[PDB]
Amino acid sequence: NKLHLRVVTLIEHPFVFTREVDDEGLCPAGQLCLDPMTNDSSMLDRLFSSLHSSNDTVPIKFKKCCYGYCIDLLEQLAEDMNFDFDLYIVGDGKYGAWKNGHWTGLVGDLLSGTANMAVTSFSINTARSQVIDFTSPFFSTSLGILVRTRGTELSGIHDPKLHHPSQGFRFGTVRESSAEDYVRQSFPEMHEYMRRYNVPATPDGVQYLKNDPEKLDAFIMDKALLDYEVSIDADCKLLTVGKPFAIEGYGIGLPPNSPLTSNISELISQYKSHGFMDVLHDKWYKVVPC
Repeated sequence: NKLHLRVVTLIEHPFVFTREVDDEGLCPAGQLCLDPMTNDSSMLDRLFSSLHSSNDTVPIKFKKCCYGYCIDLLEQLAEDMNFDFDLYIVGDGKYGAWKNGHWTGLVGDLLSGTANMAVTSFSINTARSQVIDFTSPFFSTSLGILVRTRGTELSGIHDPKLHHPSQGFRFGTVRESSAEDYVRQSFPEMHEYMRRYNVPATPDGVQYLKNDPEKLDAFIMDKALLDYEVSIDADCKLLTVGKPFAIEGYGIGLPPNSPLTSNISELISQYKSHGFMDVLHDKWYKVVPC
């Protein structure tokens, strides 16, 4: 009667966060997940088998507690579709792209049968959709540009400051991000310019902007993520600038022609129409005074 799934995720605030497990090895207010840095389904199998057994030998460093907007969404889908799940963090930290004759990241794990579903801030695009299923989007956003107060001002992606940058203007994105993919296709000169300034992960871009003085002048990523960073910055020193560009949607990813896809899209429609997605938004995007 009750199905068991393995779900893969990717840490991206405020959709998915991790904190450490408690003294008991438990996750109050979170979901136990593993962070084993592997794309090997046989390794994941043996780790989860050990985790559920009377002889749990899983390295304690692999155990984390996942929480966030998408974890709340996953819990609701699990209730409504009557499944429980194992949760792990994608080993390479990537959403997925075609590299060296294969798909990386979440895409790769879906195609190889290593995960049943991918739940995070997963940007739907044509390339990925040719090989995996996406549900209807549970979140709609766009690209944006994060800057420092009294620093760089931009009208948006078509500002001359970005297209023929002043020498030494430092702007970048996370390598292999949705922003990188957009700029590569739309503005090849800008894509090459940014290579010098791109960073390994979202927290790096944010931290570099928060440095006094800043180590980066502008950071291009999904606005949903950047607005979250602005909302929590204690000093109100960050802001997003410019008009929205590169409309994006987040969907749940499944293997191609999955029998789950239509069921999840229907539930997402209901959650939207009956106010649940608004509840999650208000929960994770709190207004906190400067």
